[PDB]
Amino acid sequence: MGSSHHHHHHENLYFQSNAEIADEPVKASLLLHVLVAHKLKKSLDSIPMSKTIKDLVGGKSTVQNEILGDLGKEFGTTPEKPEETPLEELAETFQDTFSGALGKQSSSLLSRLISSKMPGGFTITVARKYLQTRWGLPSGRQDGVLLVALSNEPAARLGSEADAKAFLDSMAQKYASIVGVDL
Repeated sequence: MGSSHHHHHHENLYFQSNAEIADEPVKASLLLHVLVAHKLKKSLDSIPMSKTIKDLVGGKSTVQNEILGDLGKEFGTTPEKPEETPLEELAETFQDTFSGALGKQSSSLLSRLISSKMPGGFTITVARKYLQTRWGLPSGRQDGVLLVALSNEPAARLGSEADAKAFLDSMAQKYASIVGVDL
């Protein structure tokens, strides 16, 4: 529009509404999902919560016995008959005692992605160096994005690991679809 224009007879009130994501911690509904998915080399899109540890592996006795100890490290304990409790109900039991932040397995398995199929030139320290300004993510939300990064595990999606920092821009949205937040 031209300078010193009349701006028409139109008018409006000052300012407008705004919103931001809550600082709510991670839920066991995501941590349980990734710890089983990564053990079965499956994605969260192929792990139905409506099933059990014994039904997910097809009744295999070994993996069923390994997963029985994998949640005990990440939740400090496990409920009764967990190998007969589906993940859609087990997660509802795990959040009753979860610390709201990653366990020792779901924080150490994150660096294995960087050596499983990822290229070279990038690190896990520079992957968590910033998120509260790259996407505005609050401190309680950043702990769930790395869980979804471990379940994505691309076999080939980057020609250089210097571009893997731009790959974290996707993961922020992958997690938002799970909790229903906006970006």
